[PDB]
Amino acid sequence: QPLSVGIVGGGIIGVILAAGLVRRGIDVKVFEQARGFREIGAGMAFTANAVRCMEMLDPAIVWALRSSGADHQAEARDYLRWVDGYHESSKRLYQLDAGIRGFEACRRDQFLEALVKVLPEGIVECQKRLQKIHEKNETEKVTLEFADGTFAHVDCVIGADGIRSRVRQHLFGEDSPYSHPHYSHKFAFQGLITMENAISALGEDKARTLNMHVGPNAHLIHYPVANETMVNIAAFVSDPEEWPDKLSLVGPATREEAMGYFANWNPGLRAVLGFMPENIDRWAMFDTYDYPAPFFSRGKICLVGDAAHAAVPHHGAGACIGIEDALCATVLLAEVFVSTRGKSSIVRNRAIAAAFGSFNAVRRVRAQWFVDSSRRVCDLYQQPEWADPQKRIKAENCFEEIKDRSHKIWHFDYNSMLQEAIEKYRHNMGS
Amino acid sequence: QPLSVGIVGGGIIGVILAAGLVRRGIDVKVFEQARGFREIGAGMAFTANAVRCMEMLDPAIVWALRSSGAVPQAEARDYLRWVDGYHESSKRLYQLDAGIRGFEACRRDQFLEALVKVLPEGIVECQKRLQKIHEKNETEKVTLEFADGTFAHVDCVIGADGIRSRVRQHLFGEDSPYSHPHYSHKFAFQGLITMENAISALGEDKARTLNMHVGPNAHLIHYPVANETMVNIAAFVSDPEEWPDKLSLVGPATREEAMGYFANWNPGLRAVLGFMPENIDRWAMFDTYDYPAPFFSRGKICLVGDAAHAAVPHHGAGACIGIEDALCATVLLAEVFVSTRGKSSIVRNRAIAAAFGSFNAVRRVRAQWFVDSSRRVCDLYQQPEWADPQKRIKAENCFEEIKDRSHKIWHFDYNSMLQEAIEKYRHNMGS
Ligand SMILES: Cc1cc2nc3c(=O)[nH]c(=O)nc-3n(C[C@H](O)[C@H](O)[C@H](O)COP(=O)(O)OP(=O)(O)OC[C@H]3O[C@@H](n4cnc5c(N)ncnc54)[C@H](O)[C@@H]3O)c2cc1C
Ligand SMILES: Cc1cc2nc3c(=O)[nH]c(=O)nc-3n(C[C@H](O)[C@H](O)[C@H](O)COP(=O)(O)OP(=O)(O)OC[C@H]3O[C@@H](n4cnc5c(N)ncnc54)[C@H](O)[C@@H]3O)c2cc1C
Ligand SMILES: [Cl-]
Ligand SMILES: [Cl-]
Repeated sequence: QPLSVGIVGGGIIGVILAAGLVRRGIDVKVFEQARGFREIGAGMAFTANAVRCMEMLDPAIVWALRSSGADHQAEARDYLRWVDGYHESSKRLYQLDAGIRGFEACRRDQFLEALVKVLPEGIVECQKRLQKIHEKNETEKVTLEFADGTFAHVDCVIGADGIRSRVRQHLFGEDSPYSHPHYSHKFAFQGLITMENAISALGEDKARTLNMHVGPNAHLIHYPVANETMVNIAAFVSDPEEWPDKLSLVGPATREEAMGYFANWNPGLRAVLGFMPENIDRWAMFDTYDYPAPFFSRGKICLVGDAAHAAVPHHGAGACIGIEDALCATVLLAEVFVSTRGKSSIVRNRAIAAAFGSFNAVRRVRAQWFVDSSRRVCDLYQQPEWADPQKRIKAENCFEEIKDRSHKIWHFDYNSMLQEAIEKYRHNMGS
Repeated sequence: QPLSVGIVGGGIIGVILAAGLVRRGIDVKVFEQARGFREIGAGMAFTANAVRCMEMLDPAIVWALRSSGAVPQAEARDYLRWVDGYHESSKRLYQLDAGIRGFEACRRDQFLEALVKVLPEGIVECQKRLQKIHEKNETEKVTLEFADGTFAHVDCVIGADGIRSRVRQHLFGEDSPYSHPHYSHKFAFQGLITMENAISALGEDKARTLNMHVGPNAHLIHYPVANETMVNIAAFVSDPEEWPDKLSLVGPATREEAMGYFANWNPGLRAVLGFMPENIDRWAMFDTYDYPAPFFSRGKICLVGDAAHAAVPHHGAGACIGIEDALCATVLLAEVFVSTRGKSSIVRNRAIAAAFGSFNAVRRVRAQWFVDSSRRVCDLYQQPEWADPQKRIKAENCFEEIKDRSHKIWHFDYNSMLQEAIEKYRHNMGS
């Protein structure tokens, strides 16, 4: 009597989770609203920790990540670097070693395509936009109603459907602010420049490495791309007014609008913004900071990834946090599956809820700390004090807070998470 | 071009290894001398620690195992029990709690079958009995010559070919005694009886549990099989004689032969043997104890499983040791593959040699410890002093050591082993 999971959302997280459930023999379907791939071209990076979590899910996920990424002498180490972006000094401020393969990078859309090829045929159903969830009794199945009029029936449901998750709206009600993300009152300009232009502006050292330029109420990050032939610029600025409601979270923008937010900043940084194309993009930064979930699960329904805890991206690890969710959910459902072989329907369904109950108990604190921490480190990158020449030593003490908060993300003990998860599941079963 | 690995031997360790390596993108071939009747219908059991290693090699390995056993209101803990076999007292002497699914049991032939279905097509080559190995410069492929006159060319070679390993003889020499196992001067009778007989003879509590009966110079172990409808008997006895040269290691025997080794034992136990069939098998027990490998590896050849370290089966975990081998070799070769990806053929082949070097450094002590330990616990099960009631405190005092040695096996820290093996690989490359 096999265990059927309906995953709503075929993004990175829903697909990584599907891979882990299917390699363990659980019947999975992924319902994806789109009709093919998306996020076509962007870089993403995973901590060495998240990569090990991927490997426990199915080692093939890690082959997929490396298939989708990028001479003699030694092996390179991975460094976060911060640079002073306001003053003319533009002095190197801090640096953090993450180690050999401390981060592993890939093209999102090509990683996700590699992932889908790892799953059996028939796992992913496209053009299934979940509209309504119907919950009957715990011993009965959960019905998913899609916008095309088809239904589907599954023993349990997982929301992997992103920052605007419909599973979240079902749990907390389509009219709750808890069901929607909200503006962080910051937005970002993104564009590319040639590697030649980046060296003029910054020097060769700075142009061929990831650097965050800090400053008052704004900050700018760049790193090389396309075999070091170009450099990506992402520049983050403060917005006082509400993000217009019903207004799209992307939209075109102009090089010169970017430049106006950095006019008082040092000259290498301004030359970089000027080297961008005339037309570039503006991305609002939303998250679940203001109305975080009261619970990641209830009954036979569970939230994972951005659906549970969308973050602003100032740690560059939001998916990693979702990869832990997917490990923890995959391990619990295998324990449900082995530990209820041959028991009655009543027993199998209370196991499912008991496990989801443990998932929430185990994940919600780290996940919702990470959402807070993302806003926090962004604050520290944009302190007004960076501009005060009397306060650039109070301001330069944030780097210990960044190291500790970084390390707390990178050195997650996922094995103790899995051990505590199994204990809480047994506990929750009167065992 | 991917790293290629020729595994000699399609037993449980060689096929587990292959699964772990292909799931990571390494191009594998398994060469098995046998036609494809494969394993015996006997049963084996795996510690929860070995099962976690299985998961990390490939989660479908554990699925192959749980689907290759039977199906078991609260959850059953796994206990090992020792009883006095030599007096009619039949007193329960000791008990080790191994926890929920502390062991996971299967049928060997059903597992190896499931495992091979997991593998991609085109991996296991049957009727390929290795005869010679031709090594050349580190930078060249290794040539495997088979008895059908055919050849194969692999970047590196693993010996998964068992207690009579041919890869072992190439390393140490056909006429070296390090190339061969040797007799442990004990052998086992094996056969089945009904649960009805077993209850009638031992009583229901013992008949339906695993118990070991200790006594002088022999011991007996029984456990339910075939979904508690029968009981398997394994009776071990001592043999002062040598085992005849090239006499086969299995042989037919009689319930009456086995009964005479236990004539002085307690009644219920002699009744168990009387209930066996009239014809039963006699299993000689050889190991690598007298002449243990001086090294598991050399150049681009590496031994694993029973080839490296076969043992007498008195911890019932010798294939667990092999799965650790398999995980360590798999994690190392995966590290060779990512870290030498776009480098010269010299670096890649040196990296293999450095990985096989690390394997030997981190595995040999624990596995040669285990071989010795297997003989040692048998000597404690078979103390002459079990016979003398005045020496009872001394005899029973043995179980602390059994506890220590069992916990050393079951609590293996495979995460530190792997980190140790990665550090040693990097040190061996010159870093
Ligand atoms: C600029 C930026 C840079 C980032 N860089 C990194 C990084 O380097 N490393 C890292 O770890 N994280 C990074 N993150 C965070 C990371 O991208 C996200 O955490 C990750 O995409 C979340 O995965 P997901 O599957 O939960 O959500 P999504 O990617 O949003 O997938 C949700 C899926 O569900 C579908 N869907 C939505 N609604 C429905 C519905 N009703 N019915 C059916 N399907 C539905 C959607 O089409 C989509 O396929 C970054 C984020 C941003 C914004
Ligand atoms: C009675 C008994 C009970 C046991 N119970 C347990 C248990 O409960 N739990 C546990 O973990 N372990 C147990 N063990 C130990 C376990 O069975 C062994 O450790 C394990 O079988 C070794 O696996 P392997 O793949 O290295 O060797 P093998 O299983 O011996 O496979 C070796 C393969 O290589 C093939 N081969 C040999 N030579 C060549 C050649 N030249 N060319 C090509 N192929 C070749 C062979 O035909 C064979 O298929 C038990 C052992 C015994 C005797
Ligand atoms: Cl992020
Ligand atoms: Cl054994």
